[PDB]
Amino acid sequence: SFSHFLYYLVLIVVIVYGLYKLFTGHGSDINFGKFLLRTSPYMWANLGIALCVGLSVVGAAWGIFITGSSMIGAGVRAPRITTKNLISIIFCEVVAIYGLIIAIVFSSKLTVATAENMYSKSNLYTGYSLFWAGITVGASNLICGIAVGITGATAAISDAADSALFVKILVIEIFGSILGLLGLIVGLLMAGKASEFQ
Amino acid sequence: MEGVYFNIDNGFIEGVVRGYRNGLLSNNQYINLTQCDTLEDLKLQLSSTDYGNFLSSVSSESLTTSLIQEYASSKLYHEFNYIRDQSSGSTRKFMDYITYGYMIDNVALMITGTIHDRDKGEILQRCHPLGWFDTLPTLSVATDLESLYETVLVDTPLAPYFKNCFDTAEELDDMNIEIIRNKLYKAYLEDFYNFVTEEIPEPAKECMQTLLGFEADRRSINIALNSLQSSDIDPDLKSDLLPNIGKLYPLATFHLAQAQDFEGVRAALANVYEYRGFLETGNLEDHFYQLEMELCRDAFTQQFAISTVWAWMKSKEQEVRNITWIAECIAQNQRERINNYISVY
Amino acid sequence: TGKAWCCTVLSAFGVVILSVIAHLFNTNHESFVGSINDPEDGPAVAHTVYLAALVYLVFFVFCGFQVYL
Amino acid sequence: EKEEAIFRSAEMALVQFYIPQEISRDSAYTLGQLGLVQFRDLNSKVRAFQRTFVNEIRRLDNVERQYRYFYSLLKKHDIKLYEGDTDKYLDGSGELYVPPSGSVIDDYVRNASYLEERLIQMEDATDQIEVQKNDLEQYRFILQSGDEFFLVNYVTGVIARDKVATLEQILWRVLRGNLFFKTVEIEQPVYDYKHKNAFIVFSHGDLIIKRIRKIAESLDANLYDVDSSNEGRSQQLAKVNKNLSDLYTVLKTTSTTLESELYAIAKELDSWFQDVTREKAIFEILNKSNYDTNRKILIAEGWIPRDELATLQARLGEMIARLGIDVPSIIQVLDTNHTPPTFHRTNKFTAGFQSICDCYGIAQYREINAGLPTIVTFPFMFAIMFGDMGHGFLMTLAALSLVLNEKKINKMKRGEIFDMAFTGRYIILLMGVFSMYTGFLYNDIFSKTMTIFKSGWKWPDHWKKGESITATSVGTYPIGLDWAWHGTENALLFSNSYKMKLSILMGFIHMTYSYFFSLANHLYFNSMIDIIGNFIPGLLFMQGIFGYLSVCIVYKWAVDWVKDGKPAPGLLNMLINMFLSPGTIDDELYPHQAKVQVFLLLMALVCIPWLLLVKPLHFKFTEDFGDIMIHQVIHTIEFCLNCVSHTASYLRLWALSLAHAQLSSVLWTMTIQIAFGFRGFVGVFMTVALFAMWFALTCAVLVLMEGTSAMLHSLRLHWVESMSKFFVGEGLPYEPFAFEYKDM
Repeated sequence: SFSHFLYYLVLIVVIVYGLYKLFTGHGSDINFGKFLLRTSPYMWANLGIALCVGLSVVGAAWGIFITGSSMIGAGVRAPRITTKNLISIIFCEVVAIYGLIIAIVFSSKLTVATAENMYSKSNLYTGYSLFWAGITVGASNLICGIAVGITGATAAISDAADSALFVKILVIEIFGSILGLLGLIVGLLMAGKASEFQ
Repeated sequence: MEGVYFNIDNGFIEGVVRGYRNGLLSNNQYINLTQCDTLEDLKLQLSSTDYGNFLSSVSSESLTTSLIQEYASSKLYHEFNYIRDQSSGSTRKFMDYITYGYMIDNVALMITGTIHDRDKGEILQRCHPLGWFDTLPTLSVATDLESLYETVLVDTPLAPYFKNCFDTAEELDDMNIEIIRNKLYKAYLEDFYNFVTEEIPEPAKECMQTLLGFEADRRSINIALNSLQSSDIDPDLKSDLLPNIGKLYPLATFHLAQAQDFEGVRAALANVYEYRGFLETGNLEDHFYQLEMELCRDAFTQQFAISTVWAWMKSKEQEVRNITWIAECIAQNQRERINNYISVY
Repeated sequence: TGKAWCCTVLSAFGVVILSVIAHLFNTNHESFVGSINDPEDGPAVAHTVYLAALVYLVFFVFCGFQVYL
Repeated sequence: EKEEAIFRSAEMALVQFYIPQEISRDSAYTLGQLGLVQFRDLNSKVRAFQRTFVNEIRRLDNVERQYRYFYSLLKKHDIKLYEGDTDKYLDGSGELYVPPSGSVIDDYVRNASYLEERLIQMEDATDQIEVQKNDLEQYRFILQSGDEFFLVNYVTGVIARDKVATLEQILWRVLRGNLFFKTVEIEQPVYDYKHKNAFIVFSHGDLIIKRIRKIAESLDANLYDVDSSNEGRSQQLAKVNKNLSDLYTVLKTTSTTLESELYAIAKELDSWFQDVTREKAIFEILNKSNYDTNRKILIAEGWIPRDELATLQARLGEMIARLGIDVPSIIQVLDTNHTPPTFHRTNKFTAGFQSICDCYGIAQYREINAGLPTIVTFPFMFAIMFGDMGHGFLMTLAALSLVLNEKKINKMKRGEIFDMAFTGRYIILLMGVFSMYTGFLYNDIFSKTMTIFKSGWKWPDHWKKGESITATSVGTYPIGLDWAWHGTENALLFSNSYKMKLSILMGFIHMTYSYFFSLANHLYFNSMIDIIGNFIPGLLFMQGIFGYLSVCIVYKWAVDWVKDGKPAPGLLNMLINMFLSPGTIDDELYPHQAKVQVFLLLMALVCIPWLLLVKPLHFKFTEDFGDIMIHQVIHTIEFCLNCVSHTASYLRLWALSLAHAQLSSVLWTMTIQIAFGFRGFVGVFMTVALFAMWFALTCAVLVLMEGTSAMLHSLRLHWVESMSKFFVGEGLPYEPFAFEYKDM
């Protein structure tokens, strides 16, 4: 298709452009180093603070219409379940609160730094750590928000057939929520050492 | 994967259908019907189940076995047009191809009325409601096919299916209709198979590619049997009535058209274990209906698929076929074959 | 009927909002002529707002007789 | 005395009635006249299809069926049901009604049966000839224009409009070569009610037209006959038009015999419509009693508010004196272990606020009604968001109109958008009043300010144009936001850092006040374990976090950090480091700060397991234990988060207040501040046109929409953030047995 035809073409320009600069003796000009040393360390940090709360909140709201849209379905013949199956809406939301906490922890570290001590060792580490801490915590919770919603619609059904099936399934949905807690940990160990900008 | 993009539009349909199935009658709920004395104790019994107060507008004398079958299917169609009116997009087409099969029944039921010169009002009550279209009763006009084709049936979505049907005589008769009716399921079950192959996502695809491999084997065999009642039919004619999707295709289809006795048929089915011993024993049609529940019983095991809607109907028509079968046994005081009813749930 | 209540209540408060506005440009109130973007001359504006405020008193009395009947 | 029953439900026990068979009917009417009792179905254990007095009620609903068909005949014909103006003369009030005798009611069931059969006959006669009316009345219409249609090989008829699109394209395929087809539209709809058109076809010979007359008449098409020569169709017209002249007068005759009778029945119908509806309802509640056969005792038990035992006792005694029976006793009360229902007494004021708390859940028997605090917290939170004296003034007047004229408005009919306004006329009054008290503190009126009191700020003595300046403080502004902030550059750095700290404190107060209602319930039902199990651990959790956050915010404001020379500490870093790096600080707030933080943190961690274990263990200590534990595990995982995600959710008080200004202060700047630069008669016009556009958007965008969006968030804060503290629910309503009028 068209949108799949571009992906074959972007690969081809990068390969022509990767050789023309090489067979002529200019390969060092494509230097990702200077792209990391000269770019402002504030850009890498203000993305990890917006994607953490950005990609996490997409996770929660994703798992809610997979969950709610089926609870409302079963509750046309068995409307008693709306208050017992509410739990699966809580485990979809809590990952958002995991993200909203990190963004406030990292916002404490955003300070003003001089023009001479900007591109120093302690300020490049900070930006690069606050970035891959926002991707990890925003991608883990993005997926935990989907594996809980899916698992939350099966229990919303089985509860409607016979109530004995509900509690036996939360052992799956509780092992689905661990994953959002493990990125919250690892995201901090990165930024446990990083010191605010000087 | 499976249930990630499903609930966007097709989620509220999944919960309602799976609510309607828990109202199905289990083996225990059939037994209570079996010992009922009359049709009035029957009404007292079914009110306990999901059928409810479905005869409050009825007297004690008016109870018959036909008034029951009519007021058990009327509850199925308000539960289907509901799911059909709440749908959108690909799920609409899937819930429109199912209607293309119930209208072809109404086609061969109006045309036979013209052979026999009957009143349409007496007929349309016998016509199936899901297979309705606006130009239906105009089929009572004439006898020829080209007459009924151009006048009526070109507008309907049955246009592409009569490509192998314009060899009819100037006089049309009953044995010719059954040859017309059976050439449409040959094409219908293919255009509905290339559709599922393309636009339906997984895992409904693997499920429905099986249920169509069954509905074609039920018809590919029963053509070979009914041809034995007749004197002779050419083998090249039979291959234009057999669908081309099933397990019997291509190998076993060769030897069903070319089987002139009941014994040569079992030699053709002996080379597939799915259809091995049905002819060897018992009522044939009860063996198919047993395997029909077992393929629908495995669809409900899935979740996040729109193959449940097909299974919901076919699992609930056998239900109604068991109410009436038992309804006649109780009313007529023959309590011999009252337990032949089929049930899995 | 309803077609007159609209221009009645609207014209009613319109007289009461515009009359107070005129009194403030005249007296050179800080919030209205204190900044530079605001107009410089006060009473050159209040003379324009009295006139416009009368126009609403016309429709208040005119459609005031119509609802009466 | 009289219990009020608005802070708690009304205390009430159930009472039996050993009713005689002689006066089984006559005593039961009196309760329906009184209307204070709810019965309990002991007969529900028995099946529903076979009950005692089914032979009676089954007869009556068929009799009540037929009266709706009498009303239906009134609908079709040009008749109105002459109705009563009021319901004060049917003994709906406290005054009594002697029940009708059996002869009065036996005539009704009789009057229902023989009467309709006369009406079923007369309508068949009308319909037998009214179908003859339309079939011929159409037959002349095609003849009237018979000249110009054509300018046997042709056919004519009448078809409904939808089917013509189906027919006109079918005949094209039958005859591709030639197709001569016209159409005419009938002006008036036929009653079958469906419109219909007329048509004509010209074909080639007779082989084809016999088929078209099948194709047309297969559809709903009434084919007619017309002569070819114009002299001839005038003759057909001459004869059929005469038959309708005699026929029409007959219709006027057979109709009036039905209508003068129908007019006669209609005046009588409305009176004894209701009188039978009672008579069947009385037996519906007598089924539920136990009817013993060997002994004539009817056992019916029902609930009655304890305040009106004496009215019931005194009132019953007067009936039995009318009878002369005077049974030894028909009343006795016991205590049992069932769930009694919930009834709060309501006047015109408290009802629109009680209709809100009911929609979420019926309150448990004898707990706190959350409808009293909802009178004030709800419209006051609307004021925090809505927050403007100019708009709030407008809401009051439309609520000051509906209220005063409420007696006119009660009688007349109403729409549906307009009923909700009248049902909540007292809700809208307060929202407009309290919106004027806030905007005086916010100091906003139509995006402008008020300059009453002195400004504690002050400017320099001299400056120049385009030169930046900064102010000097003198004193404090007493009541509100000092009017020197308006028009300023750094205004929003003050209001934003102000309105946040407002909503936090206003959320910490609303929740805890709602949380001590838990305590005032456990002290009623005498359940002390939950005080030590449920209440106190949550008190020590959040008060030790957000009570520490709310108290420090006030301390930071009453400290002049500039004079002392110390830097003002930040509160986000103060709340964070006390969890992550405890015992550490960056800027000090007060002595021994780190000494308290580590203890408050230690206090919270111990309140989680103490909320988790003590209540189940009390049961085991005195299968089920698995049920008591898991439900208590969920009470923790929810409540601890609900102490957090609720406190953030009060910051919608912040933004909708921040939005209402930047829509108002823009809508003033883009519309009216334009006109103040023009002059002349052209200037007089732009001021007059732009104003009505300002007044319109003001009265449509900022009062209605921002009203409704803000109207729902206040509802949200009660149902979810506040009421979730103490509300259990799972109650039984109080819907007693009494009568009224049916809209029908």
